[PDB]
Amino acid sequence: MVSKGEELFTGVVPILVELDGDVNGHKFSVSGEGEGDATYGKLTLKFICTTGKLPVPWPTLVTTFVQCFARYPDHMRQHDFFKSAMPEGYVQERTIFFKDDGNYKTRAEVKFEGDTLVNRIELKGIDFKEDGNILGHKLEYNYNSHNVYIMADKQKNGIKVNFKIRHNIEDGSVQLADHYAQNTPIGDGPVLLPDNHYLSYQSALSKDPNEKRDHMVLLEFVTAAGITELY
Repeated sequence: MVSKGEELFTGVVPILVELDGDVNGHKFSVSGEGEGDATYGKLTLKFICTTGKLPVPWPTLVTTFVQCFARYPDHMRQHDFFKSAMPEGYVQERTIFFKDDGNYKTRAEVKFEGDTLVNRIELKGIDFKEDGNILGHKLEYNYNSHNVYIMADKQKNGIKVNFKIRHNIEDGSVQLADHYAQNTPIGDGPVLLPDNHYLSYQSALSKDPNEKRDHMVLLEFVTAAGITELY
């Protein structure tokens, strides 16, 4: 049988992203729009800094900017926490530790508002070096592919996730961003608590040649795997 949560994602869904941020007192806001196609695990989003120049590098916000759009193949349909929490939604909390620099703490509420899937985020960053790789804008505008490891936290009626991003610094080096996350349902209804598995990510960053505001165009694909004889 197809669950309610699953059914909400059977076609293309419009997405709205909202972020209010404050990094070392540098305040900024971002809005994003686009759409998600969970059948293909496909996100197409464009973000605008509505407060002027973004005070951190766009790539450092990629992971923050809707895991309900991951492609869960049929055989893994019992392990899709994210869709099972819909439409009421879930809250994602992360801490992102930038090695030898500051940290971001984020809280994102992911829920439907009518037909639109909303990702509403508050981001707080502290302890950054004002001339470091983040506040000094020394990161390249590119992105690596990654696997992301998901485990149940049954005790907390949710999931925990940990992974590493390795941002490319303009000198050929690496700025590690260690991610730790918890996702919890907003509502009181049952959710699917998964066996251990992972999500496989690829991300491409680009620019709109007709856009004069500070912005990022993101194309991202996300597929679940790690659970698998018929052959």
